[PDB]
Amino acid sequence: FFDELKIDNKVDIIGNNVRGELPNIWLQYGQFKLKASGGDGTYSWYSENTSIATVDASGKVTLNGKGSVVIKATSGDKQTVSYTIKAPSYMIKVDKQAYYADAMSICKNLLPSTQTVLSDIYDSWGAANKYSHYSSMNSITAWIKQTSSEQRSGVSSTYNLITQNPLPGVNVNTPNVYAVCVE
Amino acid sequence: ATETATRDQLTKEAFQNPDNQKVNIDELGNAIPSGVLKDDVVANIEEQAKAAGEEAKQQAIEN
Amino acid sequence: SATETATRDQLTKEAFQNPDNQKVNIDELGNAIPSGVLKDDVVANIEEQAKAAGEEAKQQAIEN
Repeated sequence: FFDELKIDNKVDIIGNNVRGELPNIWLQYGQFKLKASGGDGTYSWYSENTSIATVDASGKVTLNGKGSVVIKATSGDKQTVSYTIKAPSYMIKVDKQAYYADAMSICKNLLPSTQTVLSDIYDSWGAANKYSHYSSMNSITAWIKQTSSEQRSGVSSTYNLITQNPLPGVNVNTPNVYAVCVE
Repeated sequence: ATETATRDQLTKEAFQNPDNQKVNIDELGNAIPSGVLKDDVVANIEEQAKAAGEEAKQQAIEN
Repeated sequence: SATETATRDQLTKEAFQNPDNQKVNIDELGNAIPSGVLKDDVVANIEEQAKAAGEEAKQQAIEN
């Protein structure tokens, strides 16, 4: 005698309590919550492809890789509904720390072209440490692909996936800068 | 030669301008002096030092 | 003395290469940006070295 199980279209981004739909640009390992209504109130969740996403019994999802996948919700009264995650425009991946040149290597030249590429990820998700995977980090300075001047000058810009704090004039050979790849 | 002295001076002045200098990053995403001068600045220093070497040298040899 | 001044330039230049002898301008975010000025200790210590190079030059010429 229960209602037709449903999964709310709007998700809850953990990192910034925004209640809206799954952002179109991803922070590998960012997380949000699906809200299941209808059914006998009892829920069980699971992703059809753990390589792309994962979901805990409470409905919290984690993005593991770029691609598309389905998250199923199941109630006690035998109802299964599918919430589909469509592959994002691009996705942020924090790799190893590496001098600029190495950043490019490791990333196949796919470092962020402009700073907005990383700042938008912030605006859509929040500090990366608000999430389970980056949870105990104090900083994630990231490389921003050089410009011509930057290049003749021997430096490049940077942005911080956690504290933002963009900084220009950065020595290409400084330690403590992560190779963040955009795929 | 004297291009050595020139190099030194032009570099000391270079360093006096916070902009000509590159910056590093500590384990907190914070800036810190690097001790290195930007590439184009270092080049333009050389150009002027060597050009000052020839200047003074080839000049003095004027008898 | 050309010796003193040249020396001073060299020692100053060298000391800047060690970002630890540099006064900095820490902002709000925690960013210690180089101010362009060396720590008083260095300036003072270099100053002496520069002078010793100078006297060492003068004394050297005199021993001739």
